[PDB]
Amino acid sequence: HRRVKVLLYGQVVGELSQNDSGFLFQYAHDYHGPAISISLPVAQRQFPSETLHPYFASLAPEGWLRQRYSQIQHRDENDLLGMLIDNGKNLLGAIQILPW
Amino acid sequence: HRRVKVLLYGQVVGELSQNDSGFLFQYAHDYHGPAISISLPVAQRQFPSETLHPYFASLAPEGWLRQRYSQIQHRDENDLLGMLIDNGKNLLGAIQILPW
Amino acid sequence: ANCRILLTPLNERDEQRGYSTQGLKRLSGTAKLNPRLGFTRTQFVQELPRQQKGMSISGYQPKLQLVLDEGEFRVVDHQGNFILKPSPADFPGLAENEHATMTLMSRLGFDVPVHGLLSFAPQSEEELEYAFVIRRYDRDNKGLPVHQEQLDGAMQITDKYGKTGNDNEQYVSYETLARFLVAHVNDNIAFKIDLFRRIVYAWLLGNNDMHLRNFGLVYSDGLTPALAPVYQFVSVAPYPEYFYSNYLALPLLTREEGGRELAPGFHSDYGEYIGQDFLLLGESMGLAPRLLEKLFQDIRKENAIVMETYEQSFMTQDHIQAVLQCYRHRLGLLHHHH
Amino acid sequence: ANCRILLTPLNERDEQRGYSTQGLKRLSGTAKLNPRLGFTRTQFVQELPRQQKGMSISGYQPKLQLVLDEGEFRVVDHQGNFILKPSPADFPGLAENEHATMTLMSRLGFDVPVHGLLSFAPQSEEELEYAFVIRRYDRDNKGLPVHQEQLDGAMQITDKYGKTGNDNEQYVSYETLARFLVAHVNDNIAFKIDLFRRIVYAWLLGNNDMHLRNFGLVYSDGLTPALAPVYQFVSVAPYPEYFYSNYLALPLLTREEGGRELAPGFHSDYGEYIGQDFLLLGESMGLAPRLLEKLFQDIRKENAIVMETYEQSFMTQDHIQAVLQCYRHRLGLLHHH
Amino acid sequence: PLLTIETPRHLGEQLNARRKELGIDLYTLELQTGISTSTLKRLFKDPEQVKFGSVFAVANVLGVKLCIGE
Amino acid sequence: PLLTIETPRHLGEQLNARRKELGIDLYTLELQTGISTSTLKRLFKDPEQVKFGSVFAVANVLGVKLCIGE
Repeated sequence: HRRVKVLLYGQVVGELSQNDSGFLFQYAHDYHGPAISISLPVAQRQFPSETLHPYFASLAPEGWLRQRYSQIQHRDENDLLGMLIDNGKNLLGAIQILPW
Repeated sequence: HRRVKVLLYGQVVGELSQNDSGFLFQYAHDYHGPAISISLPVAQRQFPSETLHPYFASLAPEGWLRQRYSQIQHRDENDLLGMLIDNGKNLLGAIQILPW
Repeated sequence: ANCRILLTPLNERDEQRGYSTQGLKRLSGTAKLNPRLGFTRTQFVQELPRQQKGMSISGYQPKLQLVLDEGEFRVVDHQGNFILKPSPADFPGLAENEHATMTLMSRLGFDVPVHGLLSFAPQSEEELEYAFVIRRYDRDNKGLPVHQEQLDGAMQITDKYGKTGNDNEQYVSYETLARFLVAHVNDNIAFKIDLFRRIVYAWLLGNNDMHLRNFGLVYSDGLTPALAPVYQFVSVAPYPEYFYSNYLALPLLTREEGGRELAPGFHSDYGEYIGQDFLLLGESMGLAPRLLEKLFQDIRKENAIVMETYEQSFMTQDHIQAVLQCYRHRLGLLHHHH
Repeated sequence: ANCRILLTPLNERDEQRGYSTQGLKRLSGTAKLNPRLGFTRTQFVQELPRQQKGMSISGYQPKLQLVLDEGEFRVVDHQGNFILKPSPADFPGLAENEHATMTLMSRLGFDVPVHGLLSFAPQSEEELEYAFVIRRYDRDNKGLPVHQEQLDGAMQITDKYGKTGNDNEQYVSYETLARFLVAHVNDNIAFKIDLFRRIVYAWLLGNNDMHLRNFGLVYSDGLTPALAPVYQFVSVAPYPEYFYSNYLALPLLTREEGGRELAPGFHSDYGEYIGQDFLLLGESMGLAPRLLEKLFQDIRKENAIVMETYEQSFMTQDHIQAVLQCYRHRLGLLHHH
Repeated sequence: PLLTIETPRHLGEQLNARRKELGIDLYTLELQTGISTSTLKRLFKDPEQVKFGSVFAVANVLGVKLCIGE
Repeated sequence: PLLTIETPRHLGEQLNARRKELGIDLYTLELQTGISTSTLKRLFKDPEQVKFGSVFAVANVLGVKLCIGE
């Protein structure tokens, strides 16, 4: 469905993938830096889930900011939960969501 | 007047050479394991000295075992790194002295 | 009279400007900041339709991203250093509400980002409109990104209120939130006391919207995370339809998770949270009883600050009065303990 | 009637064999071990001519490398698991001396490798010749090499005795050596007592050749080193010239290095090392005075074991008579603080 | 991130420094832990004569972990 | 090889375990450290009421190092 790069402090730490059964977040086997979230420890490396990992869902903005973005950009309200790619560069902290 | 190799636990640690002015012991740049002696820390890596390093000098035998080699072969102690090679496979510990 | 940044009384010099130099310094770091923005509200804030109702009042609040160019505030669309919060169209004076509450939290010794009131450029000789501005905490002195993360994602909770089933019930509590926090930050008594006072003051001041995304983790000291500063503290007391929805955003005690059980204060004749309920909260975080007795006494003696800060704030007098019965009523309930 | 491995009495079932089943088990790990070697002395020990005259007794001892092939010993030329030390030609009965001493050390509780006396196959109906065998300590359970080092190399000292100056004086001492050891092994009290007792017992038993090459560091449990087991422990009392050469191999106290100062006992009427000299050694190691008193009391109680082990050993008597003379003398000196 | 305690005094100065960097005063520690303020002052000077349980209690309140090695 | 002390009883249990693997009896510890045997049996089960200096002394005479982390 979709495949996107995940990067922390400007350097890519892993990749977020989406297929038919669900999503898969993956740390690059050569990354041994800090974990992007305490929900996603670096030691586990691979992260499967049918629904979007609660960390990634929570980086999307809501409220007035979700309304102004969705009145002009028609994304699939739920099936495409990757509204993060459109907002990837305006995320809180040191994390960026960038297309391949 | 040889360039002889040292072997600890079966893996090359470095090599001991004899030049014109003196001797030089070289922990291989990729070695980050235990040191073959507390007189020879891994951190220093390079070890030049006028005389035979006190470690290797003590690795050579001295009693009835040395007089055996001094009876058949008898180089009159002219090759200081070159008496260890006569028993390089008869040393105490996990250390071996092997040419090239 | 009072400073639009610090709420402290202005001197003759700074009276006409409306801002003290000591407050302009706290906000910008320079004494010649211009807090009179060079753009109108309708210039950047689009008038969005009211989507449904009965949500959180913050779900209607616009947010603008600001940067400090010299002593001038400038609107950017990418990562900035400030967040500007106008009053929502349906809730006039909300920006003055956050400023009063946030200034109070700062005066009570909590970790609060620098903040204040700025004025929109007018259209034609009308009432000056003010908005809330605040420095982002995910920035350092050099303005370099510091990593952070909100609590709902950390605890892997898919809703900020913990309504994670179709009961509509809440399934995560402030007791459970604190237990999760000490598991991943450093459990010094200083951290626990600050956290316990954050929850008590959210209740005291009428902040029934301290949900899981108004908590944050900052990754400054390498691997060790720390609790983020206080942000998004507003008093809901002036707005009754929202104020009687909940006493707090989340259940207080883990025994109430999902509605299985009631807090002792609800079984008492007072019918709401009382002093006993917050003892059981702190007594679950490891705070010794003699310390909790002292912590309650310090909250009583801080009532002079709470009265003073709100009464001298820039809110409507009807709004200030609403907040001060909420505070005075609930502060009394702190006595019903043991 | 005494065991050629343990020096304990044999039990009728073992008397004719000459080796107890307990001892054969302890040495080999199997109870079906053949302590009667299948080769003669001259088959593998080739005596070299002249040797020297000023060498220490250890320098004349031959060393054969042995391995255990199906309960039978076989001489290998490189890397064995056992070492066979026959008596040197000029010092008959030395193997029985080392066996007697190292058995005593083991009985006193020191860490000693398993050892014993093996006999060579006869040549022509002569009395059987017995030699000293000992298990190598630089091997683990599966016979895999374990790293070790001698102290002369670790301390970067160029001479076994520390004769490293522009004169004939010694510049390393037992005090200085013990301070080096605690700097590089685990500083626990149990180690400090053992090392202190090794030094006191080398003096008591007449081992005046415990030099820096007779101390070892074993790198077993990770990077942290441990003191190597007791080895090369022979009593020099039967040989008067070698014995009257030195009281010990090294000076006892650091103040003695370079001949700069004398040990307190040298100024006394006894003119040798006495108890107060060994107290000062222990003090420098960090041993409490109350402890050293008890440590000395234990050593007095152990003369029963010292008399017994040597008396039931296989040394020549006039040699046993010599050791007990030196021992009783120096054990008497321990009382003088 | 590990510091070897050389002396009992070394531990007291490390804890007292940690306490001051967190902003905790002696009266807060007395209420949380129950060790008197006069004994807390001795703890941060030289805890050689303080009950080990009191030293361990204070270290937990300050977020300090206590480990042993060899 | 690092082990975080959970309770004072934990430290007492480890030190007594260390003591036995070294073959050291209590009387030797009393002679070396000056701590009475009764106080040593106390320390090795629960050192909660034992002076910190004695626990630190017994750890050193046994070759145990004390560390602190955060």
